[PDB]
Amino acid sequence: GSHMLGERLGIPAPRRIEAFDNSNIYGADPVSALVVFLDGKPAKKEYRKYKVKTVAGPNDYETMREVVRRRYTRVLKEGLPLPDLIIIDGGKGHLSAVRDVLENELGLDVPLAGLSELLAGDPPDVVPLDRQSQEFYLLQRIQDEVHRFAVM
Repeated sequence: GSHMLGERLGIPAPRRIEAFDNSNIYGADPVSALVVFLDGKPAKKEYRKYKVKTVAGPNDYETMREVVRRRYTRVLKEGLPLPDLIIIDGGKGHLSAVRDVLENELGLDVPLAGLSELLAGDPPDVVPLDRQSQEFYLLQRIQDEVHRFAVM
């Protein structure tokens, strides 16, 4: 499905996809979940739970910026494999906030997409995917893994 997903996004098939889920940043234990898919398959040993600071008021934009900064500054320092595609959960505002960090702080030109509705491009807009397409199934498998990872 990565081949079709890349084609839909106008990027080469992403061999490494990293997805961030911030559904739990408001709970008693604020956390951002990261799942990694390599060659379209789960890379479970690379999943990470990023505990974040209590969201400052309604500003969850800085919370996501901080999580992206946190992971990738480390990845860049250690020379670890960079993603070919980053997926985040949140709207246009969250994509704008993350893209700014990626381009201006990390100097990365990594494809970025939002979250079911898929937002892509800069400025972003909805990509009309079919619910039974291979690319949609891949995105759904990624979301399912985020859910199973919940216990962790």
